[PDB]
Amino acid sequence: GISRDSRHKRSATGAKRAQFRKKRKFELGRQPANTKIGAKRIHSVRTRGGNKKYRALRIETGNFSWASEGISKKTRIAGVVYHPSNNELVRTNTLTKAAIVQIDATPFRQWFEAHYGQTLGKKSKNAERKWAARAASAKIESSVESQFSAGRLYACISSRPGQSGRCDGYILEGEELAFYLRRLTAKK
Amino acid sequence: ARGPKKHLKRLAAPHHWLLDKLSGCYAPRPSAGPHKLRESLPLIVFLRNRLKYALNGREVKAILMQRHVKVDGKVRTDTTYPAGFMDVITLDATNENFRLVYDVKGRFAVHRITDEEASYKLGKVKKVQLGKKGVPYVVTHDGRTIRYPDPNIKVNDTVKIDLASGKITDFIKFDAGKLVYVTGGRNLGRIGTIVHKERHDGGFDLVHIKDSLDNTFVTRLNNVFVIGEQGKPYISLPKGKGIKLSIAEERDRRRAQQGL
Amino acid sequence: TVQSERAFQKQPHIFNNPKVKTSKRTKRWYKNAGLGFKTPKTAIEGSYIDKKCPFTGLVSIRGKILTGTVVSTKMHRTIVIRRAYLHYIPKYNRYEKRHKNVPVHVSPAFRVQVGDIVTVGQCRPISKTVRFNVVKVSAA
RNA sequence: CAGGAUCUGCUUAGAGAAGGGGGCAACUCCAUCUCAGAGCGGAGAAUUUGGACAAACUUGGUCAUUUAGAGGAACUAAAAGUC
RNA sequence: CCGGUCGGAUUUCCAACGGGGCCUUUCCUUCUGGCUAACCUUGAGUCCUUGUGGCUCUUGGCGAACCAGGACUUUUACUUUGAAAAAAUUAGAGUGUUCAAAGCAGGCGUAUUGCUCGAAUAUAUUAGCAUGGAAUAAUAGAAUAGGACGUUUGGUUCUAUUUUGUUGGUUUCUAGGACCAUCGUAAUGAUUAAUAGGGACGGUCGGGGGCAUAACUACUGCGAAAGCAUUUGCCAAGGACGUUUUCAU
RNA sequence: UAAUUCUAGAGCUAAUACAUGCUUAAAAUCUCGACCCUUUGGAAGAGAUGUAUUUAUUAGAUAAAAAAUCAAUGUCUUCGGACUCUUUGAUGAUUCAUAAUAACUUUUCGAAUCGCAUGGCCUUGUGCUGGCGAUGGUUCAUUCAAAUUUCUGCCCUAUCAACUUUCGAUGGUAGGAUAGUGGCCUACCAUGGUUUCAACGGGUAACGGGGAAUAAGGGUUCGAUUCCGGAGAGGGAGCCUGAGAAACG
RNA sequence: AUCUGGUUGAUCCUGCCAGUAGUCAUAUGCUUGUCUCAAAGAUUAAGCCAUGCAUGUCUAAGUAUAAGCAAUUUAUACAGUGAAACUGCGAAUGGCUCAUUAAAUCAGUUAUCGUUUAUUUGAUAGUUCCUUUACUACAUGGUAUAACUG
Repeated sequence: GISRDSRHKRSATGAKRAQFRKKRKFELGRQPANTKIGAKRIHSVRTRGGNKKYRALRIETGNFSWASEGISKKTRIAGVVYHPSNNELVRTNTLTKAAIVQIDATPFRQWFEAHYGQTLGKKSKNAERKWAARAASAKIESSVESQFSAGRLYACISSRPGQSGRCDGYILEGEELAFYLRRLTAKK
Repeated sequence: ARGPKKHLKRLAAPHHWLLDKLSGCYAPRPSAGPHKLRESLPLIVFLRNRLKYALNGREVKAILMQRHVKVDGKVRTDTTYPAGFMDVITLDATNENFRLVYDVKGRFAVHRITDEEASYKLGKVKKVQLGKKGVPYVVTHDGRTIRYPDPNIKVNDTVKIDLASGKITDFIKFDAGKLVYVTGGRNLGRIGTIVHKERHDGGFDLVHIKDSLDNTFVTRLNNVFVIGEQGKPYISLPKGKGIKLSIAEERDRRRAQQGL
Repeated sequence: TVQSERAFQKQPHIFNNPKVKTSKRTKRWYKNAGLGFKTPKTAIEGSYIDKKCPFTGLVSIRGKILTGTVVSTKMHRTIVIRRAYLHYIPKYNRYEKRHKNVPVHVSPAFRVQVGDIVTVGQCRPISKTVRFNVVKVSAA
């Protein structure tokens, strides 16, 4: 199969090497799993030792994370816009690490009103007792709420789905978002 | 190969066991256990090549199955269980108690001890770490882990272990001027005291040890086993007491002693 | 300049909170290498991002220590060191010269032109043919 | 990527509708003759879509050999006629 | 030498042979902490002729042994000693297998419920590691001084360990990092000039070469070699000698 | 069925096989918040917290002193609020061990097993407790291991002087794959890397070392073969079961 | 730590060809009485192979209604022995050959802060009915097949 030996390449000189042994099981590769979007299909493979890995063949949800507030909720994912390795994964919508997708913004907005009581865009006495407490921490960055009219955020993936099975990540913020948005609307 | 190996040939057996090179073709191979392979001694080299009690292999299994032989207050029947340094071998139908400790020319010596010294055991300190749920432990040279120690213990110190409950009575630090046994290398089995210890960052540290007759030598740090403060060990030492005798000095000391 | 590559570049797991405000530039992270080596000035307050640097990246230094003269700087973030010795031939009672080239890695904290003489230490495999990177420098 | 020979636990109609009480007469009551209905499930063989890994085959084009004869030209003998 | 004697002491001195130590214009280059002994400081305890005597108690100066942070400092070759280079085999110590090659055994008493010695030591033999020495042979340092020392003075910075119990919100010092002019003292700082080499310089010498216009030829002339002979003039080259010139191949 | 360690249909019953599934101390701390009527409020009730899986974000201190300050408070209240208040492992070196906060999951593990003995307590119920040990179990350490990797070292040959880079050759950035690092593979970019101190190619009737024969000293010639390391099972390729094999009884 | 024969009528040299010993170095020729110790299908063909063997395994302690035996007896669940078969573990060790392979193997020497590990030895687990004890067993839930009969 796919082997990871260095005994088939050339030296730093250029001298062609020689066939030394047959191919050994403890240097093997497997097949690349491409991860589409759809209903949950996850298959399990058996590794060195008695361990276990979960290959994800297609999934549709995830578990994403708001950094600056420090809350991580479970949402759905929609589609990939940008991939820095080759752009044949954006035209097929696979799922790797460092892929930039769009999520639906609904449970973060529904959390935001519960935590503060202030809208996005445009009655027990316990509530305003503590809503008055969280007063100074109310406003956020302009350029991130400015997509809550459409419910499509920008988020990158930080979990390897072919190994761990899952697909999680984190929301783009303004320093990093300034880079990618200049990259997003100019390279097309 | 493909898996582990399971035979030991006769000439590849460790030299200080003194198997004679014509009786067979393989040697006993020691099981996986507390002490390392080339630093230990199975229970068949003890009970038929040292004490001369048994005359076969078939006689040793007949001794072990009658549940006589213990190590450290626990019964063993593994016919190649690996007894190593500082272990206590308590037979019962003779009321003898042994302790494994080094000779001077580099061998494992037969040593009889009392019935009260056979209630405890030293052991050095190989690492000290913080375990799961925030408790600490300590690892000895034979592999015992012991949770909840004193904080003043550091690595390369020496603990004293009570073999009954598996617990700690007291401990000895590691600094200049202590009594020290040497458990590996060339000056193997000599006893002396610490002059000082220089350190190399990212390397192997060297101690300088003075004898009692005031002649000095140098070994690496890990072949050094603390025993007690000066003039006062915690264990019953063998004859000679770790004094290196030159070969000139031990012909005539055998000559004049030859009066029988 | 420091953002030329096609993906965003950062010392990972180093978070900037935009809600707070502090007049520092960015929370840079930096370590002490060991063995009595001194982290240079241009790494603690510099602005490069490099994955493979001893004072900033996630590599350790342990193993050997070598020394040699630099003979080619035509790659991007690697150089080539020449080392020279002698070799004894017992029948003829004499010596003969030999040499070996080693390639190492250069953090952008250092500025190395040809002809100098560096000292280098060993890290885990970095490329196909690379296992050292520079840790000190002295000029020509 | 599909495919579904075959097993299968189920819910639930419901008439077949059997025997005891109640128009006691089918029947109706939980006191059981013989079954057509569907409702969601699970396990899963033969066969088939695209890959990577690849032993071999065919075909000429080149070499090395061999081998069969083939055509060669020379020198020499317990070989030898001569100008 | 001395023996001194009911071979080993040596009262005790000598010759060499190797080793420390200080002093001579002169070796670790230091710093902060403990830290231990030790000289001493306000000064007695301690006990000996009575003591700021030391020993050592108290404050206080220190060198002095050890740990820990350092603090900075050209780099090799070679050589000395160490750790670490499996057993078997090789050199080899002990030991009547009946001798031997081998083997690692064996020996002793009452043999009557026994004690007891062994299974050594050597063989860096490249490369790596620890350490002692400074001969031999390389290598770096101040020449346009951005040179070295200064507790000359003006600066620019950057950290806040601390205290304003504590907390967060400010800046005042203070220490604590570097860089910034000019002001002071040191004897301020450049190895000889190879009966090595190159370069000038002055008078000469030669059938040396190019353009133009025999005899003298051995006894000896010139050129890297093959080679080189009529006079006159041009064009450049070259050895040796001479010299209190120059560069440091 | 001529046949081989070939097997079909019908009928029974077990498990440490296969598939499910309960039990249990108290404490604390969080969020929600019925009410309450109020100042500066305090509250019933509710739920959440083992370990393992995946992602994000905090703690993981330490070089030397003192104020002014913005308020808040522990406290004698001195109703001024001045103060009468902190712990922190290991390494030459870490984003290390380890802990917390939000969550997440074709929800992992947390004894429906077996032999011996047979006792103590009672309201005497087959009531309640109770000995020695076999086998299984999650994670950290440990032992037997395994996989890669740093420095220096190989016989003859110039009648082999230039070789490697489409088809990865040398480096950079991001993914894929693996037990894991790495051009190991895939994308976009740079134009590198080896060489008269012999690269690259050709020969070997070449497995490498410990070692063997000969020996004044230096050396010449051997090592298929009792020990350790690698490779192979008629020749190439592929995979199943397993902690471990690209295995050939 | 050693040398002798051979060029010329005669002598001194350069120089090679015979000689002389050793071999754990293989065959071969003629002989051959004793004790101790013992290599042995490597070279050529890593060519081809008739027959038999070389890997299986049970304790008081995972599963017995053998239509097994022993019967012998306190034992109406079973209890002595014990074929066959399921389950567990091992078959990856050992033994044999030297074809490939010239910076590869391999040696002495480092590294894992870059990873997997049955076993062995030592520690290690009140939280898991919807629940804090509300329907729905913990004095204990469900099928399926092997040997065997036909």
